[PDB]
Amino acid sequence: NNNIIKFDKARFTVLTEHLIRIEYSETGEFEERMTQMVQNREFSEVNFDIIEKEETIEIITSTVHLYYNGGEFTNASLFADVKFNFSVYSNRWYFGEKSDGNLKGTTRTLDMIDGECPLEDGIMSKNGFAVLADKGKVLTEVGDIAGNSVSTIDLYLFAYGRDYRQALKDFYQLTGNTPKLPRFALGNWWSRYYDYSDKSYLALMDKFTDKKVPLSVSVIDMDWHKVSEVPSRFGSGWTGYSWNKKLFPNPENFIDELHQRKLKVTLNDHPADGIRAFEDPYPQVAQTLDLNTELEEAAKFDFDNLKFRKAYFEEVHGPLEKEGVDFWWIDWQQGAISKSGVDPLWLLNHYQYQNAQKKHKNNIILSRYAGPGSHRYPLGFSGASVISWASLDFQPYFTSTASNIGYTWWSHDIGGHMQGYKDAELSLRWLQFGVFSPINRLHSSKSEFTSKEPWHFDAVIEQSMIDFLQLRHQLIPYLYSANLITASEGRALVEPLYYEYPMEEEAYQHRNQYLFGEQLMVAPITEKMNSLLQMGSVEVWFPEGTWYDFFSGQPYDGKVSLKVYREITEMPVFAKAGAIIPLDKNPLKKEEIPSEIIWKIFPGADGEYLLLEEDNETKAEFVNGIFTVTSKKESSRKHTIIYGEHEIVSAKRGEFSIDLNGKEENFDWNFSTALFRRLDIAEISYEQKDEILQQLSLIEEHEKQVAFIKTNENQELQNSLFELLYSGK
Amino acid sequence: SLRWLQFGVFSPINRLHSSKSEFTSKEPWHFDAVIEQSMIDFLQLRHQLIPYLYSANLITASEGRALVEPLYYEYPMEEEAYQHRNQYLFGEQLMVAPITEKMNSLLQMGSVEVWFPEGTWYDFFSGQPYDGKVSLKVYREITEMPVFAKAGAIIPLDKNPLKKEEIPSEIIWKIFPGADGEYLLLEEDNETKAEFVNGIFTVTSKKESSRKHTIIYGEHEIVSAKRGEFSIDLNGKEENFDWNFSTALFRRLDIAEISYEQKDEILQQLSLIEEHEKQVAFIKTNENQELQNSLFELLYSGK
Amino acid sequence: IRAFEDPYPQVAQTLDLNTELEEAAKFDFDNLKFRKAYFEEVHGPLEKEGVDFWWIDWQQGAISKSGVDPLWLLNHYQYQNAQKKHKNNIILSRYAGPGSHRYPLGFSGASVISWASLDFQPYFTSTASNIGYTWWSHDIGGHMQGYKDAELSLRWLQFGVFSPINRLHSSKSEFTSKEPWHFDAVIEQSMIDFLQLRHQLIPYLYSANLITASEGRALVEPLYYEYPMEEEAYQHRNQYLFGEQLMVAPITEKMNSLLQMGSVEVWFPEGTWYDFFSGQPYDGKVSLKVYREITEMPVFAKAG
Ligand SMILES: *[C@]1(O[C@@H]2[C@@H](O)[C@@H](O)O[C@H](CO)[C@H]2O)O[C@H](CO)[C@@H](O)[C@H](O[C@H]2O[C@H](CO)[C@@H](O)[C@H](O)[C@H]2O)[C@H]1O
Ligand SMILES: *[C@]1(O[C@@H]2[C@@H](O)[C@@H](O)O[C@H](CO)[C@H]2O)O[C@H](CO)[C@@H](O)[C@H](O[C@H]2O[C@H](CO)[C@@H](O)[C@H](O)[C@H]2O)[C@H]1O
Ligand SMILES: *[C@]1(O[C@@H]2[C@@H](O)[C@@H](O)O[C@H](CO)[C@H]2O)O[C@H](CO)[C@@H](O)[C@H](O[C@H]2O[C@H](CO)[C@@H](O)[C@H](O)[C@H]2O)[C@H]1O
Repeated sequence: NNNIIKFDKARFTVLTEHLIRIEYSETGEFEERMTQMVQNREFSEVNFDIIEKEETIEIITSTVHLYYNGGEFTNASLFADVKFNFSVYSNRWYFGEKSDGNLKGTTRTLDMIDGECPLEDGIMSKNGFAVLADKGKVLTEVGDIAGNSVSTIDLYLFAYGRDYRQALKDFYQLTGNTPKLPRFALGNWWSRYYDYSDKSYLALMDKFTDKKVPLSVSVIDMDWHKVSEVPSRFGSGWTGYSWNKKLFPNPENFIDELHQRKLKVTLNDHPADGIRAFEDPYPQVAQTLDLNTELEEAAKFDFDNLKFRKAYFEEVHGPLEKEGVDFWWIDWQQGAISKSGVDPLWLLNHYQYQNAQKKHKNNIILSRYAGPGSHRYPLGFSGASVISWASLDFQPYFTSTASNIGYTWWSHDIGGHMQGYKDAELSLRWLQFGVFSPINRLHSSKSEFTSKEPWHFDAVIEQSMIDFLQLRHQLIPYLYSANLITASEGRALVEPLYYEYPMEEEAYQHRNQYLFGEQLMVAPITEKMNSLLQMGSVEVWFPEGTWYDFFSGQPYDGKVSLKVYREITEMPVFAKAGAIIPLDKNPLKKEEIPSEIIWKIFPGADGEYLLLEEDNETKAEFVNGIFTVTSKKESSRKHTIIYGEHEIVSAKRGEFSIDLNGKEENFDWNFSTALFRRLDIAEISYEQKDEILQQLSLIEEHEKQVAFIKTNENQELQNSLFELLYSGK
Repeated sequence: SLRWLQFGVFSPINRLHSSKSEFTSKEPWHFDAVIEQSMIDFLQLRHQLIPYLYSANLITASEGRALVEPLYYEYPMEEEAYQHRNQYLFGEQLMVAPITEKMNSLLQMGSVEVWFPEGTWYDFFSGQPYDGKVSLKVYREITEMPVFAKAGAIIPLDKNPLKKEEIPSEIIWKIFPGADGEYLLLEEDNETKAEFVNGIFTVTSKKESSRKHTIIYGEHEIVSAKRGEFSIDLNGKEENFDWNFSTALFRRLDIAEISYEQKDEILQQLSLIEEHEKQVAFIKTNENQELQNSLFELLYSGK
Repeated sequence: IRAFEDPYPQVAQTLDLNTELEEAAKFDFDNLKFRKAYFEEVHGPLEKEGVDFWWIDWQQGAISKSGVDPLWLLNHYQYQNAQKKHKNNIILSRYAGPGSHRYPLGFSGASVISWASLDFQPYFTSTASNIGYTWWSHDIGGHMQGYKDAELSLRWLQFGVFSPINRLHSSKSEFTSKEPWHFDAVIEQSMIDFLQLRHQLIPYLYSANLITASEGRALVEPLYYEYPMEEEAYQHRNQYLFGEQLMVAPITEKMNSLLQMGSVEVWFPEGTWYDFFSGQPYDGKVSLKVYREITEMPVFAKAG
């Protein structure tokens, strides 16, 4: 109440020094209930100043002057000056107007998108302020829609400057934290829009095992249910709740077989045509909803309706869950229309996520983005992207930017969904990105030609895809720990560079570069390789410090912007001196938590990593060359230590300390080996290869080696050779 | 026309000539004020070089050494001495790399790939330094010619090139710091030896004369119109030319027909970034490939 | 006027601001007391130090309580206030809608430095006479961004000299000074020649100025003012009358390097015309492409 100020028909709540709620009420009553967006307005007390006159009020915090001159809210009556100098004259908010600087957020879907699409604003701005309008309905205490707010205007002014992480934390305090994901969500998912039988689906799952590809999730797409068998008088077979008995004669037994293989099972649900008279559950639903069965009255989709929702969860989903379905893929594409004015997609995500908690702890959905606050209902499902280099090139930027509206669990169709064109290299680059994305779900539309099975491709592509898919399971400990940090501390797994480096202009100029947890920096390659080099490339910004390629140990002295080149089988991922990354030593081994962890240490600085698990916390410390591992609880877990290049300790039990000061710090990576490899794969003249190898071996002074490559007629070859020289300086 | 005259001035004979056209006169004042002034400057330079040329002439006649030598006369075992067709030695003290291609309009500069042999080299005109051995693309405005001298080079010049007199009444001794050197000025009726040994410059002649000697050590005139034989210690005198990275960088960016936003960013980043390797990494990202090469020349000279 | 400013103590006293909370005197040109404090206590001391007139450089939008554009409030009240200390005083400010010609001079602002911007500007300038706004001052040579071309700078200055106002200006770049001696000796000498010509034209300009004020005739007229029934008077966008004695066809395209000359298609009305500079004659009526070296500008005068 000390942090609440009324003036004329407005109410101002100073939630933090940098977050002010702004309300208008014609009725003099202001809204206390939660909304679709807002779950909590309880914040600790803060200091601020007021200048209140007859006709005007000014609220003053450490970061903003908010002015209200009375009357209806207009661009003239309600406005704010930030106490920052990030811009020369973009430091003022005017009610109902847009200002420059917004770093954007996300959008509902990538359905039908070939490359870039427009995004909605987020809460982050380079100029230090953003306004988030609450246009949603009020909730009841139990979380049903209650109707219109009595605050007919309800806004949140964010004035955090470039303290982006704190803005996001306080956003999560206002809108509710992201829930914890279950560990199974972080493994590889198999999905394909393909009319598998029980037999061919299990045969494929057993082929994954034979091929050494680990999976956590078995998606079954819409051909699980009747499609062509639906009489046309009912409409299409898009919506379905009845097994196709030719393909799945015993569904519970088939799901039992996936459960024996330690897979979680989800089915595609297209809800929009509801429960029509041909469906297996229709007799029960018709009885519950008092439908006219002799006129074959449909139970039309109506998620505003309590009785419909109950029948949907209990009598439609319920029997399928009893057969063993673990969680729901809500695949909604039929618009934003409802009686209530609430988006049916929001109603589905809110009510289905809540219903999923009844049968499994920390359960998920898979569904499209439903607006600010819908991060409460993971996972995000971006949908039917066009298969193209342009779509891949948009996706890292899309994924990191989404953290700016707190939606940090986007699952993209890895390799793209539909249409587009075949290029095995595009498929491989997309999988590299997916492995370093929130969720790694392989999926494809209905084409005989778009399977994401590694063995679809040639032996080189296949082996690389298998390697990356195994790496995803090696990363599950790191991902799961980051997941618990999202849930408990409001930190995104994927951060734009500018979260960590807000004052570095280069942190705003590398759209596809991101931080992946706290220990890794990713620069995916999203452009087709230069055939003369047989290598793809990306311009990488290296912050201040010593950086190592995560895979090769190639070093880079920051701060620098440097074009980096990789073969199609290799991905630019970097770790700082002192980085500690845990890996599952046994990624193929079915076990709910790893029996063995590899501690991968990057020499040259102190470091620390906290491994959060379901029932433990394990701290790895690297201080003055001493590596120490301690846990809250004891276990039989065996620890492996890799210090730079070399395995130091193999499968050691319990807590321990070891001195690595007397151990080889340097990786093997060396200029001459790397130079020989780049020249050898290049589709260039042998006389050019001979001369470059000879001259770069003979010329001793680094500045003269660089002068020699500066004369090369191949401009991209110059850049590739320059990367090696820079790493070898 | 201007590039051709630059070459002619550093060729065996500088004879302006043209066929029967009302439009092909080689008079400097045929052209605009910029071209005219540059042509006049080069034509005066030719007469400043007559002492050096005449001495080389007597060396051709008496010792069978050409004034103009291919690089491979001096550097027969260096493959790069066979790969710079238009580069040559001009007497024993100067190495010439004429520009013979129309300028890049985006840079407002012409260029030539120069092979610098082992040693420290200076632009004869600007004092811009180059560490050999290296092959390096060099850029010059249309009024400037790539001519280079080694540390220790001594070049005599006529101080009064316009003055009608059968032999110069005044010689400028132009000394390039950083090494010992020597030059023998052969004339019709004299020989004058200039020696630069452990920072001591000595001038002696076979016969005495009223000739007045001027000494330019790098940048600075040390002695003005001094008669007779003499010695002077230059160890306590400023060795360094004025030429500097920042002034040269500003000039190249300023004449360039490129975006002002690119000029602003290059000047700001190259001033801010302290480590030479990171200044080179910054220019390596430039979308203008020839601008990269021009900036790289400045960075290489400023290393 | 924020709390760090030299005039803030006086403004705070006049407007009863809370100085211990560092309350800003926010810009509010709807407010009589704010306007008075702005003219008397903010501008006033600077005028006492010798400032002759105000460059109002407003780019922060059209929002006010009253629904009056703050730019209109600034131009109306500042032009009126400028008359207090000097006779026939001016401002320099952006266009504020029909009638704002009452508050000269016009300030067109932050043009991109390009051939495209120069090529628009003569047309822009003459067309403005159609809403009576006849004193546009453009940044001569362009304001910001864009690209370097000494010939573009020289052609822009040629136009400026035959425009309502010849104000050299440039944004914050070490590389965009409009000083003639920034350029080579040929460009420098031509720029100096054109800048001296502007002062030679001041008698003609000042006389035209009094004709604008007393008879409502623009200095710069589209061709179709004089030749309303000639279709060619609507087909030469950048050609204009400059007072009553001169017709201008600026060159606004980079020269053809094979000719070492720029060009413009000129419509010559009925009559005998002379190049103002060379005396080259032209028999009207004809449309004729004319060529000039970068140092020369197409300006024409009739017999008599
Ligand atoms: C794609 O699906 C179409 C079908 O609509 C139908 O026409 O058969 C086609 C094959 O011959 C098939 O390509 O296009 C539609 C319209 O854009 C999308 O709605 C489909 O995506 C969604 O549904 C799929 C099936 O459940 C699912 O795999 C996707 O993840 C959904 O986004 C798309 O596959
Ligand atoms: C050039 O001379 C021709 C003349 O032959 C004659 O036809 O008049 C022409 C002008 O309308 C003129 O261009 O071509 C010939 C044939 O190739 C050359 O022999 C001339 O060069 C020589 O003679 C010139 C006159 O003495 C002299 O200046 C040159 O140095 C000579 O090589 C050439 O000018
Ligand atoms: C230009 O000014 C920007 C500044 O805003 C700041 O970012 O510094 C830059 C240089 O590093 C500089 O280029 O761009 C802005 C935004 O478009 C304009 O508002 C500026 O023009 C106005 O202000 C100038 C300074 O008073 C003035 O010279 C112009 O006449 C004004 O239009 C522009 O220069």
